[PDB]
Amino acid sequence: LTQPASLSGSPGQSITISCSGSSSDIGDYNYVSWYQQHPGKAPKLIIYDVTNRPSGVSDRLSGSKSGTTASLTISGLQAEDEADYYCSSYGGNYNLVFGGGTKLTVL
Amino acid sequence: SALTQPASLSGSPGQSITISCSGSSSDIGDYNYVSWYQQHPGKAPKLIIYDVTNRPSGVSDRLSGSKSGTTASLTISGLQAEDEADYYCSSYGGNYNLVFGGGTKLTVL
Amino acid sequence: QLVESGAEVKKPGSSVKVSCMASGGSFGSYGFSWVRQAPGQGLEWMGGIIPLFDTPNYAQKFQGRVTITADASTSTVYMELSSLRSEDTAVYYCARDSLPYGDQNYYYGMHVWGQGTTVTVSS
Amino acid sequence: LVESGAEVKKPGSSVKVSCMASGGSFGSYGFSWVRQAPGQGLEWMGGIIPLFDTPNYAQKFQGRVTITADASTSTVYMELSSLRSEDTAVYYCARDSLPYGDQNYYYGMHVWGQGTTVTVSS
Amino acid sequence: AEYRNWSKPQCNITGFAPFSKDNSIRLSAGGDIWVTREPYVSCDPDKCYQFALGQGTTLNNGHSNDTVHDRTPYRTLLMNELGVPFHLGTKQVCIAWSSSSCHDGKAWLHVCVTGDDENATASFIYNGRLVDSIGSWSKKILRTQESECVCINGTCTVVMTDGSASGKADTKILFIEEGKIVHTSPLSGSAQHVEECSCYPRYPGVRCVCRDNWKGSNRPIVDINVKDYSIVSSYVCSGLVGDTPRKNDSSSSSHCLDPNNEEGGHGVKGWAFDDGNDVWMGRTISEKLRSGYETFKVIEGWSKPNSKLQINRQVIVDRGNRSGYSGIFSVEGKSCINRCFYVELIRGRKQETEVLWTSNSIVVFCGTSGTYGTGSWPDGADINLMP
Amino acid sequence: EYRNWSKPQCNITGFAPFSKDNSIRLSAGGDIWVTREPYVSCDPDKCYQFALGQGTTLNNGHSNDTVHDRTPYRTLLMNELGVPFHLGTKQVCIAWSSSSCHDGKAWLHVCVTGDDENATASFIYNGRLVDSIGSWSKKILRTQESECVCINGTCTVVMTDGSASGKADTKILFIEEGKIVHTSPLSGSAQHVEECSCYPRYPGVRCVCRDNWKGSNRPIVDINVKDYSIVSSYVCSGLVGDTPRKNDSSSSSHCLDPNNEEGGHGVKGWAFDDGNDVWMGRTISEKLRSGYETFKVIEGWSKPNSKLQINRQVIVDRGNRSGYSGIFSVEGKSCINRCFYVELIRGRKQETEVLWTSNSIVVFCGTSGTYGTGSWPDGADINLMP
Amino acid sequence: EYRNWSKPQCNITGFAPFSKDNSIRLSAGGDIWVTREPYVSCDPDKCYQFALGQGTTLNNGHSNDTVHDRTPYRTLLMNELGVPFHLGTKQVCIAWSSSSCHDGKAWLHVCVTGDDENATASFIYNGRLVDSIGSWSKKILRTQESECVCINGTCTVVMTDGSASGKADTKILFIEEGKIVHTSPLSGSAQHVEECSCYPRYPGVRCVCRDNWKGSNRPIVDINVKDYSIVSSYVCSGLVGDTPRKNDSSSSSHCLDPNNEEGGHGVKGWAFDDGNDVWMGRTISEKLRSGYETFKVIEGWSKPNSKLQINRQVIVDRGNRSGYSGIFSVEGKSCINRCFYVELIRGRKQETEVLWTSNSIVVFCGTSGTYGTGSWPDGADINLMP
Amino acid sequence: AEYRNWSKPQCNITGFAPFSKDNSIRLSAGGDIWVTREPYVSCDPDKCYQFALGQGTTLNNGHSNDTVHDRTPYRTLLMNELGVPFHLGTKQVCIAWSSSSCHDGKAWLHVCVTGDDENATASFIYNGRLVDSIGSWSKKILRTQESECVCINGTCTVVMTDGSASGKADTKILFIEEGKIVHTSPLSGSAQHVEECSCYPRYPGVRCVCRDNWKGSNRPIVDINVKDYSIVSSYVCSGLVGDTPRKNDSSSSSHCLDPNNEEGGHGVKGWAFDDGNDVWMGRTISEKLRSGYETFKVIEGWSKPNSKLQINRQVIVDRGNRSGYSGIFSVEGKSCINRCFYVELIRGRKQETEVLWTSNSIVVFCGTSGTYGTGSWPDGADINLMP
Repeated sequence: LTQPASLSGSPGQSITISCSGSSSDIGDYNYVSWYQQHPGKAPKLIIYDVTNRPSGVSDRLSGSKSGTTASLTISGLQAEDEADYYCSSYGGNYNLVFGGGTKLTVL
Repeated sequence: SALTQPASLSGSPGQSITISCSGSSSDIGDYNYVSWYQQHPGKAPKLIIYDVTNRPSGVSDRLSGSKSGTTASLTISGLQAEDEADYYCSSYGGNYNLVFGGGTKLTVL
Repeated sequence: QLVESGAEVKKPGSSVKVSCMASGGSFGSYGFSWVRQAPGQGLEWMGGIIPLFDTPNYAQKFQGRVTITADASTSTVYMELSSLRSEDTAVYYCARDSLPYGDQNYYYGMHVWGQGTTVTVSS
Repeated sequence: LVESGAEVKKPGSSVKVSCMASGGSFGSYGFSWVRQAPGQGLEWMGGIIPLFDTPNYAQKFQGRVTITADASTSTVYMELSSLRSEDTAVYYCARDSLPYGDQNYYYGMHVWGQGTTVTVSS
Repeated sequence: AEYRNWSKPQCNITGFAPFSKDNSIRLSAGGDIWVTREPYVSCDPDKCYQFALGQGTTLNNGHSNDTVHDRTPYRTLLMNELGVPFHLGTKQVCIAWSSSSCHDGKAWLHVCVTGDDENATASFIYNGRLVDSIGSWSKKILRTQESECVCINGTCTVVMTDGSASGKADTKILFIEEGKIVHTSPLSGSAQHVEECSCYPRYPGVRCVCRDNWKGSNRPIVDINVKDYSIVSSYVCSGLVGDTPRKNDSSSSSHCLDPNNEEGGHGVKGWAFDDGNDVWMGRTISEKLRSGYETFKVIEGWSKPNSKLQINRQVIVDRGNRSGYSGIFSVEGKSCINRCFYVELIRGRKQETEVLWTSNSIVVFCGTSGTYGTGSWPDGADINLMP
Repeated sequence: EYRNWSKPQCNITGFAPFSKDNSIRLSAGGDIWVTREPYVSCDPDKCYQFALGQGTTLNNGHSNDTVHDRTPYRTLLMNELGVPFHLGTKQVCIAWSSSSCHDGKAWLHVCVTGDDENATASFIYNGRLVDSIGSWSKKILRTQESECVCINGTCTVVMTDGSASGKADTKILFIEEGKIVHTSPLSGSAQHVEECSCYPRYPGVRCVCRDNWKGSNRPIVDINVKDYSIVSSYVCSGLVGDTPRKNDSSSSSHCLDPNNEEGGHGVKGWAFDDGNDVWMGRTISEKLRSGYETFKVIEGWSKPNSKLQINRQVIVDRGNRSGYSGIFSVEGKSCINRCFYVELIRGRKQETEVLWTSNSIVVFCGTSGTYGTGSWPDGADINLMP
Repeated sequence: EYRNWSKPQCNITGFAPFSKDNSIRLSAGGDIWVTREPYVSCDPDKCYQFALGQGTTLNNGHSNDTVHDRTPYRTLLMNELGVPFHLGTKQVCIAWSSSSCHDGKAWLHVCVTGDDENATASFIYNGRLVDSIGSWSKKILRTQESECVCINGTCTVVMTDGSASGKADTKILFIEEGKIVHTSPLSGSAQHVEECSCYPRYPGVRCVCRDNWKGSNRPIVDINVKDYSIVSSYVCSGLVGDTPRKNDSSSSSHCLDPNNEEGGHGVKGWAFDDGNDVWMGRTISEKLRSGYETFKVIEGWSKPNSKLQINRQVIVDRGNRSGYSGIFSVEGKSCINRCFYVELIRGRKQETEVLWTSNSIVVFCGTSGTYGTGSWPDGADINLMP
Repeated sequence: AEYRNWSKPQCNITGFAPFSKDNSIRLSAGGDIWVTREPYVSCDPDKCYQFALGQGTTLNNGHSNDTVHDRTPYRTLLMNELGVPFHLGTKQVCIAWSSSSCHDGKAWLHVCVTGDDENATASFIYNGRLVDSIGSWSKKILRTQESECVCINGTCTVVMTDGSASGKADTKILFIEEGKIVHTSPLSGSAQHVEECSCYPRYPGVRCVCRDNWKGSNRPIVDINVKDYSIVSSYVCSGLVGDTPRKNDSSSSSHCLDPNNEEGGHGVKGWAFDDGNDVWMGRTISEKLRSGYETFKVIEGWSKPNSKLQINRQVIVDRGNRSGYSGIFSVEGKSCINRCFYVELIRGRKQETEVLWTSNSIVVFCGTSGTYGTGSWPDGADINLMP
């Protein structure tokens, strides 16, 4: 999967991170997960099953899919949202494929 | 034609205007299938009332329909500038035949 | 959405064909109607057809002049008006019911309207 | 949730990482292993369901990684032989929040471990 | 154990007496009742069963919105004992927006039409298993009686129509033994539009009174010979016509050879049968709407063309109350065949706009040789108290 | 196959609890029919409960103004005894008055419906309509509102047509397999007969009815089904059984005439003979239908005005409402046993906290053994009901 | 034809899941009866579940204060096994204590109602009331709240009248076709016999009961139906089965006398004999009715104070509520199989977030084959219910 | 009153006709309907019955949350007449997260697996009583056909599996007479993963078409000889594979012997049967999701390896609607056995997040020797109108 190398945004606005892939990747299956990793800490799941969201995760995070590109939308960009963001998908035969990681930076 | 209507009507912005449409027994009367259409100059007719009282979605609630004996009435409450148009009444005369009425020209002042 | 043919000029005594196609979904059980409006005059109901049954109905004043045909696969209705006279100059609309044919829906309800075609018959 | 300590290894050796899940019985759940090189992204080594004892591996990790499990203790072990120089990374153990089922066959990654760093050196 | 022959005389009918009522709409405001239309009663040799064309939803439900449609993929045929309302424990015997059920004395035969209008499938199900199927032969809309079929000596006759409701339509009579079509016969005679027949056994054959939707305000009669597989057709000679869109009693006419061309463009299912030269006939009170229902007997209405002598009138449903489809069914007695009729009571939209659904109740009457009285049995549900 | 009831009558020392239907309690959290005037009739296998249920449930909006008893939407409801009247019940016929019986082969239902001026009584046998009769006096054509009695395939029904405050035409219909074969006018000393409870006393039928004109004592109609002969009298008890009655000190009966003692109305009741004694169930209250007791009067079927009472059982306590009561016979292995049903009316005209009017049943059966004491009311809190 | 139960007992290596009724889970979004004390009795064709309903549904206003167990509105509910107790069930009799039997021809129901001081036990056979008895000690007349056995048309029901913390008169009643043909006082060394679980052991009946006065080691009553003889003892196995008991180390049971070992209250349980070994069921907890396990004690029917345990199955987990338990026999092709039902009580006096007290059942059957492990609690979220 | 032999030939099948539908999800928005998954249809000699694995809760309930789990102690087997929805009066015959059932002509046999995933118990209920029980032999999730088994002459063939769903698993065939396991037979042949078989009688033996969850998109075939107790195995030779994860029609392949290793991965329960040399099969229209369902006959698909010639295509469920499991069953006719199939329609979570529950409806079709038409029979429940 392909992800932007880095993104930047202002406090209080909304940002969107894209994750593109082939048909065997995001586009045929609705199993797209988004993970958030602060520096020096383990990855934390913030989105699973494209749109669904675990309990204890802020409602500001909203996952979405359209065609062969998944999108994570962060509305109300706060300073605790500065972390690496990873997208993962089901490859098709008991295999998971990851992205590259987006270095979100608030200003 | 088979259904009679006022030739023209006038009204002030804010009041309510009732347009009548009278006919015989085979016309408006039995077979309560009465439709009202609205036509602005240069455009196709638009259905605003079907089945005497029912109103399609997307039509303003200010337009209402009613029936009494052998006549039908279209009540426009709260006239505005966009209600200046030609209004037509149609009915089902039986044996797969629809009968129109000569339209009325509603003009607001 | 009902697409219609283009405006055509004609000579008296000729024959004109107007076509209206519903894009929508599949409308064969629905009832289509043809309405004539003379310039400045009112609306008159020429007739109607259910494309699935292919049995048209006509007004008493139009029986013998208007032929209404249909294609149910394309849901396209056709109106042929022959022996064009002076007072056939008008705008022709095609309307269609919002509900399919049924026991409680047998009259030709006219809910969705086409844009209309003008036919000019003079020379 | 708990992993083994950081291990210092020489190139050509073999390392064994462990991950024990506590809080109930997780034999029917799916445990996966994720690699993160310092400064790089996340790579999915492979997964296992401890009940079935049939691991799945990625295309690039087949022939190098061996994943074993004990379903009674709900513990998953990862053995990485032929410790090449670029095998230095942080290794994470993750577990699905849902058990195996018809609608849950993909290896979900919901509950994450704390990590374990292995360093191929000299 | 043995087949039904109906080889008994038709006993004396001086009128009709109340038999059954299903207060479905009244019970449905505080209960779980199906949304149904087009019911009919068919009786096995032990008891009687009510059938309905459901809409795949209950009335206190969100899926009751826009139930006025007649041909829907979720429609199923609901079977119950006569008197038991259509609750959540009913049986859906087949998928159909048009159905016809009968009992030959051994098992049940269900004819069920479903699918697309341009290409529909009629499934013939016998003894709980699918035995046959046909498709449309004219590709317009495939319809059946929407009432009970008649089985004599194991051969069941179903009238199936395909074509325009405002024009010529191909109408066929299918002869089926144990779920398998053994014969088909094109309609022959003077009838020009046959739809929704009500059929009763008149030994050795079957007599059906049907609905004309093209040019006839009077009812066509189809006589079916089940041994020669032959069909003849005519109309009812009673001047008092029995179709809902009709002229008044003074201007109505029926010479029983051609449609009267008065206001025949629609109709109801209707029913009629013959007692000697006289005709017992049930129609609606209103001449333009489906409100009210009376039954009466016209003297020499099956033999003399344009007969308007009326005796023995009963008001089944008053003018101020809605009605609907009405059909016939025959019950074997100790020594005679007794005629009975069911009447639909339509409550819902296109007349009553205070609700969004469209359902029915059923009232069932049976003939009697004894004395009866007068009464009134409408649906009787307050539409302002309904969901 | 036919029932003859040729066996003797069982030794009866009292009555024991048999069945209860908590219809009013269940209808606050379920879909239960609104019913009134029920009865119990037993086929050779089991027993069935019947109710004149109006076309509505209790949690419905159509439960308003239920107090009317002659409504075109009223239908007769069948169920197994013990099964509440839920949405899966069978409406066997249209009736605001009905009478059901089993001859050992099939069921006979007499169902009256229509207008008060002109009413139709249909006779449904084996699931089909066989005969119909109309009103002969053009008043309200009524019926037993209990079970009929069939002996050797001949079923006896009692139908009254006329005034409830004056002379009325009461007839006895003898029906074989749904067809009326004989009609017999009431003959004897009884002057008002209504809502009879009938039991087979071989070779004939004995009915104890309700007098609504001048009698607080109950009429007795003896019916001979061989020659179709009718005789009538009154109960010789003295402890009269009608709900509107005088106290035990002032009540009287003399086997011939109505006593003219507060007999302007009545309730449906029952009484049967055990030789010279009479087993009888009445309401505890002397003016309202609250409470229900049963007892045995010594020399009550033979000696006029015998106020000797033994074996009193309190079926429903006096602080709880009651209603109609009726008898039905069950064939044992040696003898015929008698059983009685009691209506428990809950609803309007006495309880204005609700708007409907419905009932429950409590069914007791006779026993040759011992028993105890208790009370079995409807027991539904009217403040928790819709 | 009558049932003789004259086949050898099946080989039992354990028990396997057979049925579950998710009544409490279903009652949150449905109309389900509020029930307690169920049992399963099998006719030759199928099996039926019986309950003592409180005359109300769970989503109802009458579910308040349901913890009472002796109410005039309690009725015996029959259903096919697996069918929940919905509004279409049959109330066969009025009872706050009941016992059902099938003799091969029809059903027999012993149903007790009335007041505590004066109670009536009605014996109903083939759908009709055949007999009735009263209290002989004028205390709460109780019965086995389970099935009992009919051999060759003779049915043995154990009834108890008296104190639940002292000496009580226990009588075994022999009934033929609904008629009490004999009665027999309890004889033996058992000092307090309450509701029992009875199974055929040809030619007689063996019952394992509960002791509510001074014992926790499940007294045994052996009944000889031919000469109407009663003998009594206790279970020799040291691993006692009553819910109020001490730990396995300090528990004791000699099969002559009650152990005087936290006698107190009790629960309905079951144990049966396989040779010299005993297959028994008890609750996991020792003071509360939480959890349920079944096990086989070697030499537990012959050797006094035997604490050798094999083949333990956890039917209901320790953290889940349990209740009454009982036995019933199913006739196979060549051997009689033992099956047991377990009550799962959910409601008040332990869970105070609701107001009602209702239950479910889990039914297991013996098998000669291999099984596995599991746990089948009620599993209803008490925060998600009325 | 005797055993079933299935000693009659097979019907001439030109396609399939609509037989039954259960509008469970539509009825559950305003009714008391069980939440179910994995149904099937088994027919006794008189009628047909529908079976489901209920979750011990109704849809309009608080316990419908997190229903997506497949193995809970509250799952039961629900038995009803075909057409009757799963309401509060349904019978729960056993505790099972996986179940199978046939009728041997005398009584019903139900195989029911419950317990733990580590240690599971399979109970065998015959004639309303428990007769035998088996435990897990590989200490994995012990599963079963989740459809009917074939009941030939008192001998019952149930295919159970125990092992990994992504590796080698021990699959056994149990032969049971009157509830008692009389024989056990390990799977033998070229099939490498067998799960959730759809079995039909092919006299004198049994033919099962199952799913492959490990390196296979073509369906395995298991042929069972009930006299010798012998098992052989192969793969469907039809080229157009029938597992819901699969490659497109151009790149699909299916040779007779080995799994094709073409998007093996997951699978769906399906069916296929033989027509001498042709194969009648049904598969989901979508190639990655269980959306839509079509049935077709492939010429020389049971004999010629990788034959992609398709005739007689029907669209049971359109592509824009959610399908699910599917399975075959057999109905004994007057002269020859007919083949019918049920299709699961899954509505609920993991695809539709507007609700919390997961339930199903069922649509049943039967084979016909006559004409049929086109149509569409989805569940048709508005997910925005549901609790």
